[PDB]
Amino acid sequence: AQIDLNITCRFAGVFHVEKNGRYSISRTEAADLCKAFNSTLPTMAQMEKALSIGFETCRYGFIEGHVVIPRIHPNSICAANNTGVYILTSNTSQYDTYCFNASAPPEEDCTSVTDLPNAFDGPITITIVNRDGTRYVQKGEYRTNPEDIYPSNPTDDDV
Repeated sequence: AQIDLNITCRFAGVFHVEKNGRYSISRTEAADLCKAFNSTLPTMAQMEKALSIGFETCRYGFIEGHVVIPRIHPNSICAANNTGVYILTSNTSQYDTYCFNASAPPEEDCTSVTDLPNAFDGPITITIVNRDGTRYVQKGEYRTNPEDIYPSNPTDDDV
């Protein structure tokens, strides 16, 4: 099995995770990783802290329970105009996700994660792509999506 990960980095102990979805990521896969590296849902506290420490993805990352965009600064330029917990407002699809991991404390760290020691063993290609700063590969289990590799029974309804 294999899976493509995508994280921004772990700032002040907060690392934004994604699952080869980039705007097309669901809570299932996302949340799975966010937890992969001992972390908790993107809370308002973990986000604000990492936001005041100089952290952002300029993208749509899942918050406590809704697609939001970081903007601790009134200098609207990343998202659009609104600052802080910038919720999406366009076509329906998906987005990214954040998660404050107890791993690294309140400090900026971009260390090659590729860890996610909060998962389980498995031939799953856990490759964590660092937004655009780096990309590490690993082998474990957390997404449990073997059908994405070697499908069993192909679906066929519509004629």
